[PDB]
Amino acid sequence: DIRTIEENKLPSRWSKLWKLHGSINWQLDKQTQTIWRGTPSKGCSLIHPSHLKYDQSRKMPYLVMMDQLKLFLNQPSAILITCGYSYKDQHINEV
Amino acid sequence: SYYDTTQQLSLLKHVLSEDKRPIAFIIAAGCPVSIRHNDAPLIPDVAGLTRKISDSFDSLLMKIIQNLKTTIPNPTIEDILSYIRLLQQIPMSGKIHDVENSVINALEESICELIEEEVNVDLPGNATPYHKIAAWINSINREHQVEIFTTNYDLLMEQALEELNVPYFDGFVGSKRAFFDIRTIEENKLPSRWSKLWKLHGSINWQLDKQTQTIWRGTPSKGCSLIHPSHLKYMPYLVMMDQLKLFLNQPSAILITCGYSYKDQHINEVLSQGLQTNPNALIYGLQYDVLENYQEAKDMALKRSNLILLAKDRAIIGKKEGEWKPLFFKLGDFQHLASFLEEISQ
Amino acid sequence: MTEASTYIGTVQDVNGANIRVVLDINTISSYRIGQIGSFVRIPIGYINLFGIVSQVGAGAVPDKLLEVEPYGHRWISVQLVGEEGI
Amino acid sequence: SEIDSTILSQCGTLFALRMNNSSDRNHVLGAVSDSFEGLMGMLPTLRTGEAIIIGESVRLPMRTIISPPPFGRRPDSLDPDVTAKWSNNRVQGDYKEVL
Amino acid sequence: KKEFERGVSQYPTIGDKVHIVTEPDLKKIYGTQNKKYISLGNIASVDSIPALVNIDTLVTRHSAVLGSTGSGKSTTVTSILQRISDMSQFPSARIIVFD
Repeated sequence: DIRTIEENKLPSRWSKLWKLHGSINWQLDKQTQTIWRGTPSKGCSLIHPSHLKYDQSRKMPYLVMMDQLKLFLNQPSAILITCGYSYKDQHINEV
Repeated sequence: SYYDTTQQLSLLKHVLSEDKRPIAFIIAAGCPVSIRHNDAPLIPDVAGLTRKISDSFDSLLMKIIQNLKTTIPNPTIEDILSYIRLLQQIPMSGKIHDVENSVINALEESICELIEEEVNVDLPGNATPYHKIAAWINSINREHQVEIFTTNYDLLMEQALEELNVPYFDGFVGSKRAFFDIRTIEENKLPSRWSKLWKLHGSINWQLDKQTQTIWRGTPSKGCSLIHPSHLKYMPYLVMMDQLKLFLNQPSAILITCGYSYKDQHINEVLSQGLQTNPNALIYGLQYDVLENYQEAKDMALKRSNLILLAKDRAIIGKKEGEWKPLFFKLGDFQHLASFLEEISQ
Repeated sequence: MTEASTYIGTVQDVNGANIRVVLDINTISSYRIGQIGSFVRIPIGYINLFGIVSQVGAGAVPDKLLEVEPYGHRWISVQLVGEEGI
Repeated sequence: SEIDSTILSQCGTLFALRMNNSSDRNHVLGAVSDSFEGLMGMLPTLRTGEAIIIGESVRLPMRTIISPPPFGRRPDSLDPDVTAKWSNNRVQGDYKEVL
Repeated sequence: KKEFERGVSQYPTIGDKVHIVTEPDLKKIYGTQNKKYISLGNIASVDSIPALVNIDTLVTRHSAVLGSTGSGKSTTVTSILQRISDMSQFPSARIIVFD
């Protein structure tokens, strides 16, 4: 689901978890770009999603997570804590 | 099953005569081909550039063409340029064509030099359609200024808009180096009088200075250009497409495409996303050809309701294909559209 | 900006071909303001609707407004004549 | 306003074009049996060609634009052209033959 | 989902939402599947709609055309007579004009 990210209407007690680099249970669909999450497929997984030509734009979980981080940072917050980051990624550093 | 031209033109004239609605434009490669300077066209279309490259350059060129055609239809200049840059991404890429590399790096420079020398054609006298469009731009003191998007590598828009001195802003700020700015793009805190012109596919005066990896515009150097369609640098393209997407989200926005063939892929997808996000957006697709030659446009029209596609013989409106009431609708031609704009200006 | 030159009022009643306009010019009374035989121009988006004044004063006020406030008469009655094409 | 009311009242369908004066409009409104106040106020300002078809031959009183006949054949009386004839130079006449 | 029939069944109450009629709705209203009705023109609002007019009631009941001389009533009558007397559709027409 994509739109419910943008309306951002979620329970206050509910937390949000985003996986920037992907997971080992994500699996794409041959028919169309789906990237559905379920039981870990035998051998098939989405690791480091960087080769999709942005086909079916906004369906890539990378861009939506990046935009979520950007919109959170643009919010007039006052706290952000990082741990274990090696600062070896240019895309995260630039944003 | 039937449509009449007069009512469509009347509706369009009603639309263009409102200053509350923001207005934009898309000036693709189909506009320059509509003006003749010499016996030959002033600027050939993409097929013209492909033919000129084919007959001007040989064995490795044909090998590359065969390799790309093995899985793709008739190519364009963008396709071969992207293939060349993708090969340049891999260091030891010279074994694919058995050329040992270091030759493609010069072939691409030769192609860039040929294209940059061919596209520099200068504008003819003050009777050009672009002059009429520029005159129409500043004719009315609209409260929302009109933005212009161009996929052309040339500078006809610049010459035409400067011949009738009008407010202008393309993102670059400066006088000697004209350093590209990003912040001033994002706050959008500019006076309403200043017009906005944006080149999605890059110009010919853009030079990559390397070194500090910075971009700057200005005088066109020899051989060094930034003609890149999209490129994959580690950027103006992404932020400028974001600007287009942000514009399409404005309430009651009108966008007119002239001479656009809809053959691009990212542009079509961002247009579809903008149309689906805000139902109040409205896009006038103007073509000069048989409607059967635009399959992607037909799919978009059948998918997005608020997209109006008008062709010479047939027209599809509101997910319902039809035909003109007794070719018609000469508004697809750039000259006729310019005459229409200049007559509605007064 | 504000109402430019050659401004009179706004349409406040339509009965097909009998327009009633409320005057906005306070005390101009001097091209003179709309007389009986004068013409007025009503632009709709692109085309201008030309009309002729027919009633000025208490004759143009709606019936219920007179019953409510019978001391203020700033209304004119316009009858449409034709339109300017393209 | 001249046609007998007892005759105009028996006509099933009326094609009300633009009527300028007030007697004709009143006489027409008094002889119609399916009146919509929205459309009956539109009579003085109908375009040259528009019609308001009212009566038993239509489901609803509709405001139409009658399809024009093809160009090259339109009703036109061949009355003498005053300006063209008066603009010509005067030639000598033979009034003996007229007698 | 049958058709458009004159006369309502239950009236609206306070707060009911009021919408605007779109072109397909107009086609539903001003359209019919009967074979007697004949298109004579187009509605003024949108030109894609045909103005269906019955022909049995037009002739059998009666007709009448009223309008000013500057409204071009002659062209309307000529178009109506030409449309009724089409050779391909009505090969056995019968009309007398008292010009």
